[PDB]
Amino acid sequence: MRNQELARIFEEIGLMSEFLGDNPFRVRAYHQAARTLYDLDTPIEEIAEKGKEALMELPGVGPDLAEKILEFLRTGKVRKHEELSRKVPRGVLEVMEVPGVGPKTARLLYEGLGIDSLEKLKAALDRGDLTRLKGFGPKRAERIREGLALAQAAGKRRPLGAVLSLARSLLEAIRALPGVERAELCGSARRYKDTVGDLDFLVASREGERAVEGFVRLPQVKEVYAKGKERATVFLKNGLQVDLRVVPPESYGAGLQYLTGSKAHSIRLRALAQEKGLKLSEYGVFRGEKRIAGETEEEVYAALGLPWIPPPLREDQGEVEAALEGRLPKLLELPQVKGDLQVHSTYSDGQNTLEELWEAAKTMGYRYLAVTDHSPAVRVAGGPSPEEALKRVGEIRRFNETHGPPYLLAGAEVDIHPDGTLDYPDWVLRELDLVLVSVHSRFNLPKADQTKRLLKALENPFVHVLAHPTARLLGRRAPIEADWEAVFQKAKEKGVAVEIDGYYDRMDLPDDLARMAYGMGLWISLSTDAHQTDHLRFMELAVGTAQRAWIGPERVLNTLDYEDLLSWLKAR
DNA sequence: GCCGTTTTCGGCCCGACTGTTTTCAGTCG
Ligand SMILES: Nc1nc2c(ncn2[C@H]2CC[C@@H](COP(=O)(O)OP(=O)(O)OP(=O)(O)O)O2)c(=O)[nH]1
Ligand SMILES: [Mg+2]
Ligand SMILES: [Mg+2]
Ligand SMILES: [Zn+2]
Repeated sequence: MRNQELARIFEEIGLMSEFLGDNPFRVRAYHQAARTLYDLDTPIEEIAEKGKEALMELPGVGPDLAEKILEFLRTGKVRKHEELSRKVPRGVLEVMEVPGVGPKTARLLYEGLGIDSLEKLKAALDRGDLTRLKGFGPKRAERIREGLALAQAAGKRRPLGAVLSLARSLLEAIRALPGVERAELCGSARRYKDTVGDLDFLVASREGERAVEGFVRLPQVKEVYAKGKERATVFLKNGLQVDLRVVPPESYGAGLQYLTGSKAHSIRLRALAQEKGLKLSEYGVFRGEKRIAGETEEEVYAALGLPWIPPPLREDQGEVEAALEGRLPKLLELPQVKGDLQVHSTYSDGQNTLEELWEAAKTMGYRYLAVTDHSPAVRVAGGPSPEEALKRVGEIRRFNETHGPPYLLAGAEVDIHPDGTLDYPDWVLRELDLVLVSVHSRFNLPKADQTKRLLKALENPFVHVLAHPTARLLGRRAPIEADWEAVFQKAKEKGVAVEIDGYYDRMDLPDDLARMAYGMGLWISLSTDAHQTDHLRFMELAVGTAQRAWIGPERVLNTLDYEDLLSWLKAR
């Protein structure tokens, strides 16, 4: 991938232009193209390999954001970006990333106190300079200090799974606040986006001041950036930004739509409303002053001539077009999943025994659970050897016969060597119920080699699932360089399923690689990669990722019952 | 700079919070 650089490059063209006072809509052309490319997990040049007049087609991208890309790879750099660089100091971009700052304030600060970096800004307030500026007051200076200090505690975006459980605690607390008729977790959290920038809570209330004052009073709250009658922005005792939005109960449905987004999806709907002479806000759909919809989401979407769109689809990735023409995808649902196909145990890196896993699986209402432990490669040991994997399969057999349902499947997560060979001999793989293969080494391999390595792993006829394929770690490590079309092509042809690993720091396949695979007709496997019984609660996230990728119950191994899973497995 | 089951040109989402703004601009979701 190289989206991460080019996402920053347009983001910079937009910001430098925004500083120079450019056409705001041209500015927004870049900002959007920045957001979609960074969110794009399928490598861009793999899509750009066919660009040309078909680059005029991509997503949120037109002809002008193409000849610049024609230029980009032809010459390594876009003149527009370089032209803007000469007019706008590199450090002013950093200053206007500070929440509350923006173009006009960054410019005033530059021409006023010559501030052109965070380091300089930091010095300016500590010294107390901005409280002297002509127009920039002492109150407006405290505003900057807030935003400057509050940008730091909230470091990176956080994986959804890292904050999920906390989010539900806060939700249950907000539902118990006086004045709160009804509350819900919206924003990116509700769309199951693999990472979040904050947590966005909507509240139905008729005494909104009470609820906001009640919300900020929660013990996890550390600071308050902004606080009004209807909304508040706060940061927790751990850095995580949390926003509250209050709306009257009559507009609850329009409030859910508003706070759930995405921005881009929301803008499609409002733009649509304009075509039909209507207005869409948080308060409802309106024809003139007459509110035609608001109480619920269903009827709000109906007001725009649309069926209800599930939150995970709301990324303006074709869900609106598919809603107009009445062909929304049928989506997987959590109760349809009848087991977890990658959990670990005390046999290797897990914290749990078979009894502990079985008990956890039964409690959740699972039909089965695959106990897949690491191959020797994880440590490179010689005893634990391949010999005693048979006794492990034997021990799990007797466990099933004595306990009954749910059933433990004897599995294994087998390392893929740098050449594509597997960490376990074939006779060991032959007698395993579930065989997962995955990469835990040599990530910097060139695209072509990493493809060959993966392809040879798929030629092994005992392989059932290709586990967390990209090998990424959210915040720690990028995806491996690989031609994923060829890899999914091969896996399909060999009947191997691709894994959506719901473990909080993996979330791999990502939504849009998952949507690609499933679109090609591949089978899918869902797991949590659990090392403690807590982790089994991540199935929700793999499902949500499945949902984001327009994936239904068809060709998903977890929706099969115990018997049908074994058939599928026993028939290689 | 994108973009068209009412458009290939003329628009481009809508409203809350903050500050020194006496009538609204800046920045944000
Ligand atoms: N109409 C409209 N809605 C917006 C705009 N910006 C944000 N929203 C809505 C959509 C989602 C909701 C929360 O905004 P966030 O900034 O939290 O974005 P998010 O979608 O939750 O993602 P993130 O994980 O980055 O927070 O507010 C906008 O410019 N216009
Ligand atoms: Mg959010
Ligand atoms: Mg937010
Ligand atoms: Zn693994």
